[PDB]
Amino acid sequence: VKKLHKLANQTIELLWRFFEVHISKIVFVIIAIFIANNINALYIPLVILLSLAICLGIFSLFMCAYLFLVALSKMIHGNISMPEWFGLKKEVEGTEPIYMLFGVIVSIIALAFQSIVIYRQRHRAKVFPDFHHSHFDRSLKNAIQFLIDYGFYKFGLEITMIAIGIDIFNRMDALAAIQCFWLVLFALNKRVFVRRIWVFYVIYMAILYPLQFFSYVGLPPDSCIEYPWSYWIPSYSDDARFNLSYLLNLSIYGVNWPSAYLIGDFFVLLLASCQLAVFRREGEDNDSIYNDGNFVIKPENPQYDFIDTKKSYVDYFKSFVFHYGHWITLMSTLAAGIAGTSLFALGYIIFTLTMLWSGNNLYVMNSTLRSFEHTLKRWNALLGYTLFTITMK
Amino acid sequence: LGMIKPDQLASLNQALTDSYTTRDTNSILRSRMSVSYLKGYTYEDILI
Amino acid sequence: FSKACAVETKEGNIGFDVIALSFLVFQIRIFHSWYFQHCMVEYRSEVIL
Repeated sequence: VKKLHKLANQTIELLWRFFEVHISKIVFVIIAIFIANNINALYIPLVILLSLAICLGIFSLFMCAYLFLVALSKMIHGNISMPEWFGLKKEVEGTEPIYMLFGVIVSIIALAFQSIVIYRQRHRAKVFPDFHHSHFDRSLKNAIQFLIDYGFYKFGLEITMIAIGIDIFNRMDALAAIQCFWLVLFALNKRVFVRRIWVFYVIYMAILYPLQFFSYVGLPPDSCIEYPWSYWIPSYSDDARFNLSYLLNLSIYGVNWPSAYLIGDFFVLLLASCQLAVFRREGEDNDSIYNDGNFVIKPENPQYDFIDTKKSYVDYFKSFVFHYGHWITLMSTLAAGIAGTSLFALGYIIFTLTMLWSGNNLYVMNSTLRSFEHTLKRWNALLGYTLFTITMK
Repeated sequence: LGMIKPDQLASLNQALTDSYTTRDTNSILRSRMSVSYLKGYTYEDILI
Repeated sequence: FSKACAVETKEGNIGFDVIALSFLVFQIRIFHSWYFQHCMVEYRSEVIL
């Protein structure tokens, strides 16, 4: 009984510590899902103000009142009229005003959840205040704490790149083309270049998001005007024009934009915001050890050996990930090459065979003649070829 | 009343095997099933 | 014309290439990280010498 009560108290304390830093993200995700459910015209101010808030307690009450206004509003060439295009569809009288609206009133409580913690705190940014990464391999619990606390400070650039890649995968348009061009620019440079260019990239995409949503919502139906982009094509059928409009992501009458694009760009927004938040507190951990300019082994390292003293299982995990990781990545790239059917597949095949043919003799730092520098040059060539393949596709 | 001539059976087989579109996946299965069912009977087991 | 050239069904996807890119970017990031100098020390003089 007492042990169960203590466990319950520990669980509620840890979930409260999770909430006091994750309620903002949770409510943002919920609002994004809700606005993906309803993509009508009147959602412009709210997406604009959420984008401004992500870009930057004065902003905490901006959306609190507007959702009440939405709740106030929800209680209130052709083939459609003004109220339906606005987002106010006159439902069947006598059925219900709250027929399918069971989250907006909950969203008000969600804003209260974000507000009660703010009010009671001012009347540190870590769930675990006794964290220590010096000997994270001495306990599996400490390894979990490392994964949950510095798991993003360690690899935030990588997870942002993964988010961009999945956005390209689920995007497949000219926006995907500019995204992969940005990916090519980012992946072929050192840390200083992204240090300088990330602010420009994030402001460009933050400005682009509202314009994307304006393109999504479109134009009023009874505007007595036709989109110019509907008559560029001189001598091809209307389906070709529709395909051209869809690929360039321009508004068209009677469009049914799926929510996958909005989900992807919302996750891009959140990943960029987290990356910038950790980017302000920059240090020396996320810096390459090759800045000195030589390939010789560093005489003294700030970490102990892991190949020996195999104790517990996290040491085994490090050994597996650091000793045979290249085998796993070569397996993945060979599977990707064999999956496709093109000359790019042949390039993947030949590059992976010539990479695997140099097993261990080429992994030697003996001065010159294809040393560690040449190995990294070959790996950078692999990056270049992969980005060329994706951008060409 | 008589057995189907091989020319008519061949023409019917060609018409059945060329009846699909290159967009929808389910039409492939329908055409395959129709061709497989037709191939179960030779020109001697079909009459007109 | 689509019948003549006859693409298989739709296969021009951008899939497994993405996860391959993920794995290789992770590997190249590890190549510029810690514990890897110790890894190559284990490779050198315990496999050949």
